[PDB]
Amino acid sequence: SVTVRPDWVTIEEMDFPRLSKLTLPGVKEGEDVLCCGAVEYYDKSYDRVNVKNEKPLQRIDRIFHTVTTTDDPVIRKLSKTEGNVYATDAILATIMCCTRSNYSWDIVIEKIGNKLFFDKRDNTEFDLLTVNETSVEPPQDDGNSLNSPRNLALEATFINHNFSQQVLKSNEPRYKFDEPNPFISEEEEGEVASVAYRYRKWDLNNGITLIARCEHDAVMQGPNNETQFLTIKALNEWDSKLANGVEWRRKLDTQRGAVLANELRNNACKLAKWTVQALLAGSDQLKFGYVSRASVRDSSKHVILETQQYKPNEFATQINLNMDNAWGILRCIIDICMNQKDGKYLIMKDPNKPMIRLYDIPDNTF
Repeated sequence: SVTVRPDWVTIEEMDFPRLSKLTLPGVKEGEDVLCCGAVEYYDKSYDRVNVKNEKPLQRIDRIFHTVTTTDDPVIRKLSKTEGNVYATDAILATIMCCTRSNYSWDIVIEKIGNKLFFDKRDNTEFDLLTVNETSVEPPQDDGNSLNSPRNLALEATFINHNFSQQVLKSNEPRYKFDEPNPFISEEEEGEVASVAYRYRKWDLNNGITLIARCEHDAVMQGPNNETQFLTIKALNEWDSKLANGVEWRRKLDTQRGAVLANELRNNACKLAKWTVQALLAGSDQLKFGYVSRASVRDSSKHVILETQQYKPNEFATQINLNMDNAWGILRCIIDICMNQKDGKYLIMKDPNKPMIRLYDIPDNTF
């Protein structure tokens, strides 16, 4: 993800077995500090989609923001009066789920006085979803191929953008939070994706107060007119034979469990990060779509085969995601950084080894 330079100094490194043993129990639910944006309502007709009643996936033309912490004008303003550590849910999920990661990644941490800002670099593949990252044999094709890791990542990201919006009531008013979406002009309110943000606060002990941007994709009217908030994601199938997977069209109907088990093992980091995003936001449900290519030789046309719903805390149990561990990992990295001088630091995942390394880097590096 990044080229280590000769003047970078290793501060501390930790292997996955030790990271897996970190623990910070007793962390309370996030507390909302500011809520903004606007979401569309879920279209429950997508709950009746199944392999015998597939629905083509539509191309949706909307604005999808992925703004890093220090570029976020709400975080910038909040940081003047609240907290001492700042991040976004996507950045936190990468750190919290690091022991499930295979592919390289990095996060820049800036220390300014008693404050830490966690950022992603914008020019990288940080935002793209990975595909078969944790398979025994991850995708092997070289650049050109429709099945190269990068092209699969672009396809899955595209699918998720489309799916998350398609299953909503696009032609109906939104559920609005108190403040408007902080990333757009009023003129773009009709163009922006369905997304609402909760900027939330956690006490992580040791004088640490985290403020992070969390989000929901949609709202839904619950059992008795109760407003529920949703995280909506798409699992995808590209070529079951080349993936050595279980064929969704053949198995979703009767062997849903086997299909899901295969996803848990072959996309372990992706799925854990989504679950962390839902937990941090306090989403009532995680909704998964199952999207497949219409034809395995064409990555431009897709179909929705099925949708599933989980309570995030129950799904976490199913994938053995333990938030005591997630919070422990984050606090460990925070402690390493708080012991340093003001300046820039970098945490990164070794491309070939199960470990993370925190570097002291020249402050003009990034």
